[PDB]
Amino acid sequence: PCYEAVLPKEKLKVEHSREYKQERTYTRDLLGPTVSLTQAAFTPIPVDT
Amino acid sequence: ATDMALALNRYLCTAVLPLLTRCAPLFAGTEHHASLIDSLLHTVYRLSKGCSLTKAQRDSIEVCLLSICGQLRPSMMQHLLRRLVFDVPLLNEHAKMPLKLLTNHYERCWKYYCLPGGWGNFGAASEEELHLSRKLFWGIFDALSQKKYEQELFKLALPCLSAVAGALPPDYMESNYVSMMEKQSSMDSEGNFNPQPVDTSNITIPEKLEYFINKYAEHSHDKWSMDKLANGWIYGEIYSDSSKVQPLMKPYKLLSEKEKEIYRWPIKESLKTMLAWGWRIERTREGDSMALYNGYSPRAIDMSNVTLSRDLHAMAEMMAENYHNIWAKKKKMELESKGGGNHPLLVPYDTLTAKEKAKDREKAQDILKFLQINGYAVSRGFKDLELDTPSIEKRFAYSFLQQLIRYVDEAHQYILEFDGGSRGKGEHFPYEQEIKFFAKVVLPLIDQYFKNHRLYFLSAASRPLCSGGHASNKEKEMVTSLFCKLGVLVRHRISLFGNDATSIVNCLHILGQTLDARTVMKTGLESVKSALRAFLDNAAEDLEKTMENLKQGQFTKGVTQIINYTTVALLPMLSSLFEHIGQHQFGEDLILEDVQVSCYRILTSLYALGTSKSIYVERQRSALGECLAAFAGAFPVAFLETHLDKHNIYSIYNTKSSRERAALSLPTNVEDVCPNIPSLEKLMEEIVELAESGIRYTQMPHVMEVILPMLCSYMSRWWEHGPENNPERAEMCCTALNSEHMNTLLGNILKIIYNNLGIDEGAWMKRLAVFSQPIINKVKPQLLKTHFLPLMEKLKKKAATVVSEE
Amino acid sequence: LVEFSKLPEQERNYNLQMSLETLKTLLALGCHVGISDEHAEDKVKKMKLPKNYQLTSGYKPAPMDLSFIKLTPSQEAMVDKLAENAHNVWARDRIRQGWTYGIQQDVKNRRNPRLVPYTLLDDRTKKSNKDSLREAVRTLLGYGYNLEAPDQDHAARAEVCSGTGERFRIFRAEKTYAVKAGRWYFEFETVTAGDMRVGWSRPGCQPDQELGSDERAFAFDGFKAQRWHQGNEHYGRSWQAGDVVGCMVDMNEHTMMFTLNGEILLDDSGSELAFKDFDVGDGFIPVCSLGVAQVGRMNFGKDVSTLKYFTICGLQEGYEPFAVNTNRDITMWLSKRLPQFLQVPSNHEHIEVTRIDGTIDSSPCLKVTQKSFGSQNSNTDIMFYRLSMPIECAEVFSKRDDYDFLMQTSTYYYSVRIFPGQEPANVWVGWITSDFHQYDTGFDLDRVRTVTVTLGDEKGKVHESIKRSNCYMVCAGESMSPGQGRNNNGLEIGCVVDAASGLLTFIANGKELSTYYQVEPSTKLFPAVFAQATSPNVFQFELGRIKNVMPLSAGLFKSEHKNPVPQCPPRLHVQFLSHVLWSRMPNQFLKVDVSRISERQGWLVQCLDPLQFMSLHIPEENRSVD
Ligand SMILES: Nc1ncnc2c1ncn2[C@@H]1O[C@H](COP(=O)(O)OP(=O)(O)OP(=O)(O)O)[C@@H](O)[C@H]1O
Repeated sequence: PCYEAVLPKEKLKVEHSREYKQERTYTRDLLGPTVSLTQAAFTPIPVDT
Repeated sequence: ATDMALALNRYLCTAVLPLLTRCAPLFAGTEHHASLIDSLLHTVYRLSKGCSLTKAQRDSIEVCLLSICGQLRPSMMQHLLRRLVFDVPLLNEHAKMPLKLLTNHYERCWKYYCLPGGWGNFGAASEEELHLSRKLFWGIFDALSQKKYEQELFKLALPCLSAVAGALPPDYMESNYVSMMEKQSSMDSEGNFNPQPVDTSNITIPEKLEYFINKYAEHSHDKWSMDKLANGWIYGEIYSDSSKVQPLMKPYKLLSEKEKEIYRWPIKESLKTMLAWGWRIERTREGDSMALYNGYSPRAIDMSNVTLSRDLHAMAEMMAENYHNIWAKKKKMELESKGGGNHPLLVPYDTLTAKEKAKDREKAQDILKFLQINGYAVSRGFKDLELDTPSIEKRFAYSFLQQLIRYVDEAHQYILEFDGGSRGKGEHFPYEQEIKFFAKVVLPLIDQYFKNHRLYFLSAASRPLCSGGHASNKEKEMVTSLFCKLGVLVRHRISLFGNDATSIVNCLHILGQTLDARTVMKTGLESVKSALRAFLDNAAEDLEKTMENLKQGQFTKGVTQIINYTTVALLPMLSSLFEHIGQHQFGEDLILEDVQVSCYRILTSLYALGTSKSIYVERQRSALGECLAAFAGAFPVAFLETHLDKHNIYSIYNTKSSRERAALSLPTNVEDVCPNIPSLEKLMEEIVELAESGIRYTQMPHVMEVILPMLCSYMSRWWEHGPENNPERAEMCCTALNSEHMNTLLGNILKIIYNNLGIDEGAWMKRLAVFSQPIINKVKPQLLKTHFLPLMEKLKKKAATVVSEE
Repeated sequence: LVEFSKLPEQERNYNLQMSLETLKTLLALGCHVGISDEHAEDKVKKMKLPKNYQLTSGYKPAPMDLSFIKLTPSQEAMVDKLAENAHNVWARDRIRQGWTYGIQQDVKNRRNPRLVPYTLLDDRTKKSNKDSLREAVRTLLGYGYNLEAPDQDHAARAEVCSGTGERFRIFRAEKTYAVKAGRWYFEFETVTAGDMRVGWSRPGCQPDQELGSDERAFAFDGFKAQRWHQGNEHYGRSWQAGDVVGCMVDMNEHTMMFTLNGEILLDDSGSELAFKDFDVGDGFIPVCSLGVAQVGRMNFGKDVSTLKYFTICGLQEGYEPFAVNTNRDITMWLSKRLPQFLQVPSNHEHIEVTRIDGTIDSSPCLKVTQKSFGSQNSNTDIMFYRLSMPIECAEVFSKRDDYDFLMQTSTYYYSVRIFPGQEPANVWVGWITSDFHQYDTGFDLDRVRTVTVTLGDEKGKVHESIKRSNCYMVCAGESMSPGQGRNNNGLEIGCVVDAASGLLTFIANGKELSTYYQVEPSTKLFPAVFAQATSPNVFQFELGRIKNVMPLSAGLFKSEHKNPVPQCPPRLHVQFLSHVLWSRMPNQFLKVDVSRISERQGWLVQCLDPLQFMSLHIPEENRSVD
């Protein structure tokens, strides 16, 4: 089931796929570029010993 | 001495060089003519060095060189800087213009070196310019230390050393990887230019490269055949020069092995030169390997469009310079065999401009391009064995401070010996050149270096200088040690130094403003910690000696010496140091336990001297005022509010306990630690009694000269610990200080100055207004409006009158 | 609580080794280990514990005196780091065994909630393992071995992790709102504090250039307390989260001012003018620029009561809100994130396109070269070129050369000549569709977007399988399977498209390449070349024809459908992928109501109000705009 992919701290929401939606113009959040989701994929790389 | 040489020198220095000097601003954006600019600069400098030139000719050359170098980009003058690095440390008569040029260049382009990014369009240093600058700095420093004192030479040398030190980044790691097989041909002790080609005798080309040798020989032969068919040389069934017929347009296969060496020899020499430098040439296997597996028409590979990276381009530049050096050595040998003469091209590859460099550059780029296109890759064979970067010994400031500390310690021994033997036969002590080098170089160098790099040493895990900086803990420890050594050296020697005493006190001022007490006391050498503690103790002892001498006086030597030493050195040093400590909140870090009791003695002596009713201290009451204000701002215990000091976690009475408190000379009573200093309530009672009694300034001036600045600084320090600022954990606050205290004191100040506006004007009003500037800002703005009412009243009504005031 | 004998020897060996690689990690991260004295180890006494700490079996609990050992913060950070490393080791081991992350734990499906990065690891378990490790390392530290943790080295990551083509986004008013004269005011609220700029921009301002880097913009940068028109100068102070920057422009006096929470910002001098001498120059429009993970809000003062500090500063000085006398919201234009193909400008810095007319012995050509090659500041990055008109495949697929065959054929040809000295491995030749928008600095044929639609019967047997992509191209280097110098003759890749069957084939130097593509009916293919320039001359489109194949013009132009003579009409030009474009934010959006109904019903998404826009379609480029 698709709910099992929620990260432990986050909560599941259904939201817009895009950043901008129907709002008042002066209250609309203009967003810059976003950081890449590095925590999305957990690849455990240890220190080579 | 030939007539042609003299006339040519006259022509140049009279018509050509002044013209270039006037057209100097056109030399600004000429970034695409580096070879031409280098040729011009090196020719002008090599002309400036000479014996057939008059003073006017030398002056014209100096003006032209300075004007052009002031407009050129920093990257264009690297080769000139190399010649300067070799020639300047001699410190001859011919070095004065070089020193001036270096001073101007580094002063202008310090950002190009110091900042991690540098000038935006110009860029940053290539680490080779940084190594060159560090080498120049140390060469000049050592040569000046050895050199006998000369006025003009030293006056020109100090700015150059200071500018280079300021331009170099303080944390510049010395790259232990020195320039590998750097060419010495350009740089020679005798003469200007001695061609020294790279040795190729013992280098053997690997059998792996024989295929490349054969292929490049075929390419060279095919291109030659194209050129011969182009100028019209007909195929040579037999040679005939008149009919323009050449037998050598047959294919390379039909060329003979004895003949093939004419083409393979330059290729072999080039490959031997490349291998001799340690470069590795290695095959990319797939392409050339399958090239192995699988009526003359001239058709050669066209490598015009194929490009090279920057690293391989520098490779090609080195190879072209080596080709020029080989040809220059051969031609020099030919000219020497002829017995005389001089070819115009017997100059360094740097001095050569683009048109001459074109052929050698074409040769080197051609061989490298063929290597790339065949698949072979060229790279530096050498790899740095170990980075050795975190080791702060390589850091430039580390060695600079080590040398500065060594020179200060030596000077300390020197003045100690002179004090021991001043009345002996040796009126001129042996160490005259050394002491004069110290006084005239080391102190101003420290002064300007710690002006320039203040933030770097103060930088810690805190914000300041976030871009690049953060001097090491050992570096800060050496800063503190240098400050302590300078203080102990200046103690009681203002008479000996005289004019120098100003230099030492300025150095101490700026070093104290650059001290990092927190980090030094937390992680630092016990010797340095004890040195700082002893410096504070010595200041306390000298202040106490001055205090007792004031009472013992009234008759006017040691008395005059100690009084003038106090007034000249001790008050400024203490003022600056305590101001720095208060600004950086270091008092909690360093002023504890024995340091705190020494500061208690300092405070008692300062108050006694300031309040003393003596004509001797009347002239110096002000400086005591600034010193006492700085101490009030720095000292971490609320001394005025002595009834509740048990809440102060930083207090001797709460930390060092009764046994050790009695072992030290302490009253055991917080009300008795400073008996002669009234409490804050008593001080405010005095202040409210004044400005209503109507006292004049000269009636009793110590209040508004010394006591009031203390009150302002004490308010400023101890108001943010107040209970109005701490409704949380109230009555555990160390102070009962309040904004009502703040505005009451400010209003009393206004009333005092307003009563005194009519007569007794002086400048103490502006002094005290400066002291009250920090007490104004923390006052609430809402009351500050309608609190400026007296301010605007008496800024015009009593200020603007017949009498001049403020 | 068992002696090693009966205790699982696998568990005890795991303990011994994990301690062995634990010291190995200690030395690997850079810690210096030194024994002061073996007798220093001996002197400190081991506790023998009473029966409460004493276990049952007899493996006597013997802790050494750890009361007096305290660690420096570098050593404590080392403890944290090696605990993180141990977590990574364990997670990698379980992943190799086959365990995956799940929001709950399921042993049957091999799913664990703990398989997450150490930063996300739960505090209780992470601190328990951390303190066990801390006690373990403290034992050795008190065993006479001082462990000098290497000094922490600060690294600046610049907090940039965005898409490879975007480092900032620029928002501005529409060009038509440019103010030539008057006194104007607007506000910019900074939800975050970081890489952000705000000010006034001329209409020609570019969306991919930093604000104030060039003359087109006058901006204030409160991240570093700077002002930017042509370069940067120190000005003002830095904002914080929630601050408001009021921007004032006065075209009459040609001045600009900035206020931070009402207070006027001033430069190194006492001047209140950020910029004081500029021409009117087609007016100015409000503009802002936001970096990675930056959030802003721009208020043009359509409702004056919503301006935070206009009354405090700006009102009494005669400045008007930018939207003081407007009835509808100001149209907002923001930098386009998706690159588009557009004609190479005649004033482009690097790319030059030359049109060569076809002679009797030569076909028409379009040569792509480099202006800035062989000089400094020359961009060495892959450029994506295409031809402005597509070839459309047949809408239904059927299941001296001959003039009749040439007339009846639906096969078209073009060529690309990679010039001598240009690396074939850096040149890709083939076809693209209008859906291609993938600007990547590193382009390889293996990362082209692709999919396969597999249609089967009711049983499940696959009866058809369709491969779909937007990039049908080959590499000149691999097509030149034999490696040579390429300067003997310039390399010439021929692209052949049979539109009646949707078949794409390639020719190396007269030899047909093994790479071929099959496309769906009605597919529109643009001739395309992707090239990284290693030469002043890059490549050459050639519009000629080969035997039994029509030229490109015949397929492109209906009026030339039957003309075998190759043609290069002026309508056909060379376009390149670029980011210099703006996107128009819609004035109104769809109203979507989303709400969690219940744990059983799920998440309701509701949209009922119709909303429409009028789309203008460009037939050439197979694209549409608002
Ligand atoms: N606190 C502990 N420290 C060290 N080893 C432990 C600890 N607790 C249990 N062990 C040992 O670890 C093993 C099982 O615990 P562990 O957390 O390693 O399981 P796992 O199989 O890796 O986990 P999972 O199913 O979550 O992937 C046993 O050998 C047990 O003795």
